[PDB]
Amino acid sequence: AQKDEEKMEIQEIQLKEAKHIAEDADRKYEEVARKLVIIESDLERAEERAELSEGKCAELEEELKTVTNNLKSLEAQAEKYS
Amino acid sequence: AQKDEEKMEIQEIQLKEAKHIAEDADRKYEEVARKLVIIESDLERAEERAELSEGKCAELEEELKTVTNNLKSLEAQAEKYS
Amino acid sequence: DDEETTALVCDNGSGLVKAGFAGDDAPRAVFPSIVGRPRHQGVMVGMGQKDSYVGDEAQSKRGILTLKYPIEHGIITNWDDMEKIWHHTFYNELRVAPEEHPTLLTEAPLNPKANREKMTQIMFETFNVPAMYVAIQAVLSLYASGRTTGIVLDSGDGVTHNVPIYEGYALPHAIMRLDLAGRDLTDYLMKILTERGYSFVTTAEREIVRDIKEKLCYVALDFENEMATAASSSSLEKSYELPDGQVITIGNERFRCPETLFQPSFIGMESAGIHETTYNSIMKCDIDIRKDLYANNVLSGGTTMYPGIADRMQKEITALAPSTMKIKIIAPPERKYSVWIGGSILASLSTFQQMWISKQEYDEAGPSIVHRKCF
Amino acid sequence: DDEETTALVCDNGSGLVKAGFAGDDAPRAVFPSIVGRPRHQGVMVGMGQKDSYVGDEAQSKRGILTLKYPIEHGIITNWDDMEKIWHHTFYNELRVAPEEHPTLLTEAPLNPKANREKMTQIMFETFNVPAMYVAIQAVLSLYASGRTTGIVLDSGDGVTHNVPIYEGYALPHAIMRLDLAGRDLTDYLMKILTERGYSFVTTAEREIVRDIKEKLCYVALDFENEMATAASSSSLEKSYELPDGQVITIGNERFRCPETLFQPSFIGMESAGIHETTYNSIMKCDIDIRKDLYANNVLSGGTTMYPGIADRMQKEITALAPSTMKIKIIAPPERKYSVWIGGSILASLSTFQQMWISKQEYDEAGPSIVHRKCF
Amino acid sequence: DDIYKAAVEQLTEEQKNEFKAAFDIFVLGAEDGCISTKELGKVMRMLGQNPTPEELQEMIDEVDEDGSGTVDFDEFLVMMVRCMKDDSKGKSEEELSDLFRMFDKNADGYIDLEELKIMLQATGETITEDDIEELMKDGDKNNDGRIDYDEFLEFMKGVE
Amino acid sequence: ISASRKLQLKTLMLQIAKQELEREAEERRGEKGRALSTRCQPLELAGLSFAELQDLCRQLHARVDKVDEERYDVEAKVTKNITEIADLNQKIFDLRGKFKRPTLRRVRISADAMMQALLGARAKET
Amino acid sequence: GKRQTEREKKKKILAERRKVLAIDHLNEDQLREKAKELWQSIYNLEAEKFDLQEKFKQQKYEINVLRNRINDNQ
Ligand SMILES: Nc1ncnc2c1ncn2[C@@H]1O[C@H](COP(=O)(O)OP(=O)(O)O)[C@@H](O)[C@H]1O
Ligand SMILES: Nc1ncnc2c1ncn2[C@@H]1O[C@H](COP(=O)(O)OP(=O)(O)O)[C@@H](O)[C@H]1O
Ligand SMILES: [Ca+2]
Ligand SMILES: [Ca+2]
Ligand SMILES: [Ca+2]
Ligand SMILES: [Mg+2]
Ligand SMILES: [Mg+2]
Repeated sequence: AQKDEEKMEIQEIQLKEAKHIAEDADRKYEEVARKLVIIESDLERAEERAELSEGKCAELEEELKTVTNNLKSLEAQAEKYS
Repeated sequence: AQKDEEKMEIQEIQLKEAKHIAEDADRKYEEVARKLVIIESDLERAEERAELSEGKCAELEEELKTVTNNLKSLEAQAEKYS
Repeated sequence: DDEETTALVCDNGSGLVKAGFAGDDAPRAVFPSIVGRPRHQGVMVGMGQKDSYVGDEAQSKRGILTLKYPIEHGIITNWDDMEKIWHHTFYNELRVAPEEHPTLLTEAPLNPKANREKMTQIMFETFNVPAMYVAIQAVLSLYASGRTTGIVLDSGDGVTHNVPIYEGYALPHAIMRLDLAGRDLTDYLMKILTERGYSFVTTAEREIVRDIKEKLCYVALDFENEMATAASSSSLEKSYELPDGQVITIGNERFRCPETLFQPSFIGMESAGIHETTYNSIMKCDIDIRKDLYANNVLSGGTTMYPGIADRMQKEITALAPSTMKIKIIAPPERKYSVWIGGSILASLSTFQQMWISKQEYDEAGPSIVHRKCF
Repeated sequence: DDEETTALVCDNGSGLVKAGFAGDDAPRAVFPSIVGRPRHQGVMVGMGQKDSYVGDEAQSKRGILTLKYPIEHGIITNWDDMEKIWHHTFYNELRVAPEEHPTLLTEAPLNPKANREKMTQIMFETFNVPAMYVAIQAVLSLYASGRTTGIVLDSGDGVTHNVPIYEGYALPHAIMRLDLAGRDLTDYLMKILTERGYSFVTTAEREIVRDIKEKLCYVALDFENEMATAASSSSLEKSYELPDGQVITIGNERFRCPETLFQPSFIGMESAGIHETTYNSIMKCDIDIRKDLYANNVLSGGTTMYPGIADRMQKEITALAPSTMKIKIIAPPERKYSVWIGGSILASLSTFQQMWISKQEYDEAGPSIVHRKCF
Repeated sequence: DDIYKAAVEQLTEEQKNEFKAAFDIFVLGAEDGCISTKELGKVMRMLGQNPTPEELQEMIDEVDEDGSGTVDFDEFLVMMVRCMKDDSKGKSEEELSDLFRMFDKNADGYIDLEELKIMLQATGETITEDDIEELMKDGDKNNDGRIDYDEFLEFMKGVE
Repeated sequence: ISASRKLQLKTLMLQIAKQELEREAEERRGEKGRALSTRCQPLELAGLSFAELQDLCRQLHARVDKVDEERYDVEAKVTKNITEIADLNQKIFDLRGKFKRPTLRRVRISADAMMQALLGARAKET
Repeated sequence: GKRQTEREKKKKILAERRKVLAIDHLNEDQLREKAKELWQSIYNLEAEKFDLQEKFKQQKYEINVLRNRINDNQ
């Protein structure tokens, strides 16, 4: 009976410690999950902005190249006209 | 002694159950923490990409304006020669 | 707008259907003319999967479709699909019921009669329009330039035709229609890309090759010099990113694809290039209007948008033509929609308002009315 | 609930049978699929000793049984035992007679026909269900993610298969089925544990090795660095208490057991790992849907629950794939029951309500009805 | 359960004291009258069941108005009765769609403030402008004065 | 406050909408009956000879054919509108499907049965 | 032959809603009853026309709703 009482006491101590550790871990899980959701939303917005910018830049480059080639041809024709 | 030993057995079962709960919570916590750090790095990368794309867009716009001015000059020259 | 009644200027084309109300500057809705049935099995239930995606919707789901154009060379080979395309154009891209709007289709020169008669029969029976009129695709392109003379080379995607016109009097004996166009250039580009390792076979990948052709290819001013330069330096190799990565590098395939226009022997065609069929079309005209046609050569159609074609063609014709005549090539920046702009201008005219084929006239003479006075 | 009739979403699997009524979040009863006859003699009289303990009852008396799984690799090798498992599942774990409930079994891709036909014949003759339908285990896992595209890697315990799907149209020519799964990892772990002195041989001790694998093993982000670290320090050695004491210490066996997934040469298999069969399955698809499949890679099945696999797989695919595409790996926390959740969603749909194989249809065409339109 | 909550709420608030006594009969040792993760887990393990903490947090957050993560006494009753789900399928989709189509008196595809005001004045039930403002906040999510059909479905989620 | 009064107000609004819809539908049905009665020219079946009856029957059969043609045109228009609205619903499904699927609620395991088992009859909720 | 089917179906409506009608060989009572049948057919056709008008209004409203939903979802 004495040994059983000792075991009961140590079990109670261990149970209390484990429960407190578990509750702390659950609270940390909740907070980190919220943080992850926020940062993921921010990353998605940044990605969509970058994609739009890249598309517009590519289109503008194409337009610039076209008009530049046109100007070069026109200048060559002007020299021939001279 | 017998009654206290039964109580000790119940306490031990509950203790090990709480231990399992704590271990699972710790696993979730560390996993989500690693996810958070990875997503933070990804966000930094995306922002850098967006900045580069914006710079490219600006320079292309300026070059297009220059080429348009050159085109106007060239068309005037061409009609004069005609 | 309000009361009154506006005309629908549709333009079937072959490759891009361009439509819009009469009196504007640009077509309201431009979308590829492809109808693609799905080809795989499909396991998700209730996904709302249709049996045929037409127009621009089938250019986004093209990964699991088998796109097939309903117009081969000007002529229409699959009437059900063409009817589907027209129905889509009227109801979803313009959202105007055809019961309250005249229509102005366009047709290539020298096309089979049955095609035109079936077109008018469909427009009058199925869609039940008030009145429709069919016009030759080159006269409109001459309208858009604001000229009244000139010889117009309308190199579309289906067929390239070259109609000379003087003082408003078309010369029917000098129309030179050639069946080389953008589609054959796409096929030839897809065939010469295999010389580097890139194999495109599926009917969906023909669209990717078309995009490559549009964005990279250009017409060389002098062919042999470019062939020599591309074989020594590497200043021409431009790269392009496929829809999944794996960038490709196009070497001297850049100016060899559109060179087929000036040397149709590349794809095995016998006839002469677009640089010599124009000169032949001019020489069939009378001796006193050749100077005006030389000075007012007009380019139109999509395929004439290659960077550097308005100089190669002028150089070639100047080589062929007598040294005294002045050769001028009109290449407006709005080349692609030139036919439709001309169609809008023609439909907006007051003098033209009594040339429509009214429905009661069709009821009295049948579909063969189109060949009659109302041309 | 009340009137009306609910469907039974059973999911045979191989290793854990998961079942429950349609329309819930989690399976009602999950229990190992093992049937173990006793092997010793038995001297107590009247103890009420049965001749075969199935399900979760044989995981408690496993000390004197010889457990044997009735499903080897997706296919079913012992039909009497499988019938016993189904009977237990219906009558004791759910307590609903099958005479009044439709059933929705699940089957791996590319399985023998005879297995599926025998399954439907059993369900219609022995249990006498009103109507049953067989679905591919990957489409359901795609349902559960709420997507409609994506390539799903469903690494179960019997067989790992990789079905790509786009816009609801499955691609039958790009399914890559590989027979490495959780069971082979258990056997390999049991084989490498012998390098420290621990010998597990009995079919009952395979369960203990499975528990060790579940609780301790993890997938290394980089294999060589982990092999070097575990050979110098001792920060990895985690201990575990057997069902009788005598704790054991697992060293670098922790990340060597699940590494077999990415290097199947460890267990002598020729094929490439799960990191390269996904890329091969993608590359067989068309060139225009590869970006979407890259961005929507889905993980499912039990064996994909190793801590740290969603990063190793992403690193590997990013190494293989072109640098421009974005690689994203969807790893929902409810991975294990993903197939069953998808099955519940599919059975709860109204559009799906007419796809069941009704009993009168089976009576008219025999068991070969399953290969017909009712797939 | 929620309908059972409405039926029970028609009685006295000393029934809340009786509920506290029953909760003690369950898990005697309670000290605050609020149900956190630990107490719910303990009572469910005593019963022989275990819902996940994430599900409990979602259930709590859906009713959380003050954003503190807790519940008041009436909110304690609300959270206690929210532990079961009996509002299934949300009445009917087709009938509600027909009702909303009839609501749009000008047939513009949206529900404006004037239409809702007219309908509320025609209802005859004792109402206040504060409840009208709260309903407008709940219904028109993007504050454009108009309800989308999808916004109509969201505003009618879990409504019998 | 809580959502009990909000739900009561919402149910009251739904009841008022249903009653108004029922009354409007009944009024429209009555007006439709009146209009249909007014449209058709009444029969005059007294004092008409045999030849007059035959002539009037032939004229009314011609009128019936014309009305059949009109109703066929109306039906064809209705069929075209049905096809168009079905295609619009298809496009709605395409643009609004994907991840916009509602889900049921079966994740919560039985709770009242445990309450009755561990409480006898002390739980009267369910 | 969808157009041919349409024309033949219109002819079949002409010859079916109005069968081969021989009102010259019927007695006075039969003629009166057939005239009342034709009048009731007119009534039924008008009723179905009004029903189709109601359906057309409902279809227009639902099409507008779908258009608004499409525009907002983008
Ligand atoms: N910017 C461009 N550069 C080169 N080729 C082009 C360009 N745009 C269109 N094309 C070619 O022209 C075709 C479209 O021609 P289009 O004028 O639309 O034909 P249609 O006369 O039938 O309308 C496309 O198939 C494409 O191959
Ligand atoms: N938490 C876990 N960690 C690692 N492996 C696991 C875990 N849970 C299950 N497994 C492995 O997955 C298998 C169960 O897979 P499961 O998805 O049930 O297969 P099936 O597809 O036949 O249902 C088990 O045999 C086990 O080896
Ligand atoms: Ca609160
Ligand atoms: Ca309104
Ligand atoms: Ca709104
Ligand atoms: Mg054209
Ligand atoms: Mg499985």
